[PDB]
Amino acid sequence: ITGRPEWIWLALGTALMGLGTLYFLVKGMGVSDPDAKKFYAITTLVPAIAFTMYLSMLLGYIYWARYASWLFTTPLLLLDLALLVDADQGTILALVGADGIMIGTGLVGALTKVYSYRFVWWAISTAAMLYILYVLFFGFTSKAESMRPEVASTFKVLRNVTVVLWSAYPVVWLIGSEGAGIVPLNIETLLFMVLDVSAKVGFGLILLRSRAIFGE
Ligand SMILES: *C/C=C(C)/C=C/C=C(C)/C=C/C1=C(C)CCCC1(C)C
Ligand SMILES: [Br-]
Ligand SMILES: [Br-]
Ligand SMILES: [K+]
Repeated sequence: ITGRPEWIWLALGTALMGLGTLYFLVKGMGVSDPDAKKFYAITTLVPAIAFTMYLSMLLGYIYWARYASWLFTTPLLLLDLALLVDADQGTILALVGADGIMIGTGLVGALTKVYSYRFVWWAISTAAMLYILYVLFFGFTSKAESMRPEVASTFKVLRNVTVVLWSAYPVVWLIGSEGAGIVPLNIETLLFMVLDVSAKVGFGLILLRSRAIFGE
């Protein structure tokens, strides 16, 4: 069983999410700034949730826990960004709403019994994602630019990383088993794991290493 590629990617994901969680916990100890503490809580929770979900897929070894993890973590990552640019509550609610639709229709597309329809759900989900990225890239950038240089600079990096990583999910899904079935399952699992770790641990490393989280 341990020789199967599928199991290996799940095991590596579990290890990387767990290590990232522990490292963020270590980095956060000592920090007393009220503002920085909020970022540490959110950013530490994200890989912790993914670790539990990745561990679950290992114990179950199934990918239902995948969408469950995305359902919880994507809105948290959005909160992280919203907090950095001090976004309005109305805009935050719209983002979370679109995010729920994105993950939700994504699951419906994975569960659909008939072909052709797989892409209908993928299209609706991708539209939801495009709205989110449009808000992050054009909307949030304006607010960040009117903020402290450290904040404007860090937001732009996180934004660029988020846009690229999130955009890769619909591509992988389409070429994977839920879509056209071009790429084998083990490769698709590898791709999603790499994206998950990069979007959570990588994203968190960039954010938490920055002075932009402090109130100052
Ligand atoms: C930690 C995990 C993250 C940041 C996951 C992000 C996932 C997405 C942006 C997923 C998007 C999808 C679509 C746009 C359409 C097809 C189905 C999904 C759910 C794979
Ligand atoms: Br995840
Ligand atoms: Br806003
Ligand atoms: K401090």
